[PDB]
Amino acid sequence: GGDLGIRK
Amino acid sequence: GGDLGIRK
Amino acid sequence: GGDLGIRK
Amino acid sequence: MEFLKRSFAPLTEKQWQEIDNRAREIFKTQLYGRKFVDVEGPYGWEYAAHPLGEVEVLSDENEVVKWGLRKSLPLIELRATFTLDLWELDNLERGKPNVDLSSLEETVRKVAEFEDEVIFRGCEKSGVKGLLSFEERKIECGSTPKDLLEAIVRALSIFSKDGIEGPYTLVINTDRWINFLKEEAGHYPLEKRVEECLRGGKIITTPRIEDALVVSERGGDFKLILGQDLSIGYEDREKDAVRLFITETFTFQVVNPEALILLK
Amino acid sequence: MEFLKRSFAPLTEKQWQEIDNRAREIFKTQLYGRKFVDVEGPYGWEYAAHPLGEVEVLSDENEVVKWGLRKSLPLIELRATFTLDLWELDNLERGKPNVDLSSLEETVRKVAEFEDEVIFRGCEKSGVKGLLSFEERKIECGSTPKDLLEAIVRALSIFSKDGIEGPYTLVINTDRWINFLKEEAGHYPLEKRVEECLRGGKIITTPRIEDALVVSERGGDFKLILGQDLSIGYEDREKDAVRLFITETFTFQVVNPEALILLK
Amino acid sequence: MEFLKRSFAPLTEKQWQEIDNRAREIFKTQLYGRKFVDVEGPYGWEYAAHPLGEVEVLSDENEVVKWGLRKSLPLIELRATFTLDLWELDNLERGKPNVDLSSLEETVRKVAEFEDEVIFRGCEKSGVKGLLSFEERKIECGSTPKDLLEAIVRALSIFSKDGIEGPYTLVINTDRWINFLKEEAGHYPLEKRVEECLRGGKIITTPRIEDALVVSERGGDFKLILGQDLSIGYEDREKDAVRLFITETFTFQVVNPEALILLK
Repeated sequence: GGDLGIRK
Repeated sequence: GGDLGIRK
Repeated sequence: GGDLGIRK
Repeated sequence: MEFLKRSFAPLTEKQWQEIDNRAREIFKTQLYGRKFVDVEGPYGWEYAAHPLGEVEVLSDENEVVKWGLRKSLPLIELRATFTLDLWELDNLERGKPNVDLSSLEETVRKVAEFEDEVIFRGCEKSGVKGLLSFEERKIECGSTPKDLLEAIVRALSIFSKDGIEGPYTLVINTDRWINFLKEEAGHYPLEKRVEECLRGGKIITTPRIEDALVVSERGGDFKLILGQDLSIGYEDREKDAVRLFITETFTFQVVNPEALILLK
Repeated sequence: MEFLKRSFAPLTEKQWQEIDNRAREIFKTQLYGRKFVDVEGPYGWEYAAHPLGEVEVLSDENEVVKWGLRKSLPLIELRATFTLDLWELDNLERGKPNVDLSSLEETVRKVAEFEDEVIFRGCEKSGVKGLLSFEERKIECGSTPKDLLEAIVRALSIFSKDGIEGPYTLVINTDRWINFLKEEAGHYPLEKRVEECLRGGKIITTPRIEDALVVSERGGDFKLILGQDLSIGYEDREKDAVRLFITETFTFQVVNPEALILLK
Repeated sequence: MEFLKRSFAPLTEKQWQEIDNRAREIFKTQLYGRKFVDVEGPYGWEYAAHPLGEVEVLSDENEVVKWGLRKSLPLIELRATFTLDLWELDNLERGKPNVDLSSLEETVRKVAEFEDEVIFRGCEKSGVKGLLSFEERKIECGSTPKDLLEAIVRALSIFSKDGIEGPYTLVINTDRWINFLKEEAGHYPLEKRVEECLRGGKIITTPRIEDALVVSERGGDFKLILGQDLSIGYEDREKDAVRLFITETFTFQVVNPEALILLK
């Protein structure tokens, strides 16, 4: 798959 | 409640 | 896969 | 639905549902739009715009982080208020079978007219291209019974070359159909010959367009997109009357225009 | 099927099958050939020729080991390439309902036209005698409604004496049929009178022939012989577009010509 | 996620995740925006606009069916392409520990800068009012250590009268903080005196603003609204290099501005 996944 | 509910 | 699949 | 603050209206059970049923009866036969396009189930009172699925480039090649906006299609909220006489609806409880709610009947029809307008020509203001604006899908049609049959079959043939096929439907001006029924007066029913040349299709007469229209109801070509479907709520009380209203939230898009053919 | 190197095209699931479905919808109503001939299930991507079942004598009585070749009927491979805008099919994923793939729509139709051509007149180059080349099975027909009915019943009678009987079908020029529908304007539906005089047969209008045609769909008289059926594959990537194609492998033979009647 | 057509890039497992990790490392410390606002979990690649929850009246009292549009807040899509040397990433497989992907490092940072720009001043074009555009929430601040402490406590007091209270945070220009650290050179750590006057708050130095900023991270006052979160995909192959990219889909709104205090 893909995405990257950051989020604070 | 509410609404009316039509949709063909 | 592939193909398309028509035939009457 | 909590927001149409219906619980706060000075109205009985019998009263509320008597109002509801009246409006339901009219909308059912007067929302000519919905008789042949499909509806996309209520997305919710707060749905604000339906995504169109494109970008709006807004950057030079001078910028490294190129970017744009996502085209959406904002929904119209409408709100048609009207007044009903309290000491008259009270009469429903005294026994009165027909209560005088013509105030409502009209309001309903006007909301109906509204929606059809947007389905048929659209609000440019809202970004929706109506049905009749699709010029490329216009063909010429006569005025004889024979000229109509001809039109139909030529239409069914434009569809045939686009792969477009559902059941086929004839939308048609009410008075125009009275006129075709003039010359086809008891030789053989026009109704059945049109329905035959449509391959088992149906015919909808309507006072919302002036000419004629042919679509396939194979589905997924004419989305009416509902947010909050047609509902009735309560606004306020004016001494000896009640002010209710009629809200809706919606938009519309012609997806596959090739399922559409306009006439003369 | 592995060779249509589809896995190597820069396309999503949604994307591939959205391309496939579009082509399938058109092929279904535009392969007029298949609507009434029968198809011989896919023999395989490598099937090279369909045996005709004769010998080609090639020896004098001067030779002792007499001999010849076996007449076969080599299949046509066709390959119709076309281009689609990548950063536009990408839009399918952004949400866009109708993606602009008219580049494909046309290519499909042209492949359709091609096959019909071979079924109706054949490639002399490939050894296939088309449908209309069977002169011996031509009869004269008028231009009235009445003249057609006449034709039909006379046809049903040429069959009757060859033992040929299935359901019967009327293949007929699209415009020609609009013309017979002129004089038969609401006395009684031509549709049903033709279907009746055909003994419950059907009627196919088509822009592939200029006159008319009558066959029995009893089967096994008009073999369309498929090797690899109509498929879509991937050829290459042109910077900002994709080059897909449409392949097929086939031939055609009219087995029992007496199941065929040509018109005026 | 299928659309970032990553499977089609000529890269190994090791390679892909080596690229990913590098970008993740940078984004984590360079997305100064997200260090103190909250994020609204990915709504999906096709989310087009975030509802604002208002109507845009568009009708006279001349019309009976009054109506308007629903204010939404369209999301920016951004796409920052960049190139990497293939025969160099190949080296990762040969054993090479640090592979030269500075081409990527920069692109990442530029995307980072972009987002912060929108959080901090907004694109007028997109409809988002940046953080610093809230003039009513500006107060004057000195340049001594003592002048800062003063600012803080006066701020904590404007919050106190709006009911606004979370843990409190100091966003502050990197260089400006070096300067306050000049006069507070080993009498007692400024770090701790600020954190104390903030009531256990934290301090974020940043090169994204020139002055200072105070917020409460109590939450739900500064929504960064994500559609598809920051991802890497594959665009194409340029002979001996690969063109990847960095997409995102988002917008931003300052909900409760009273959780915000700007400085000198």
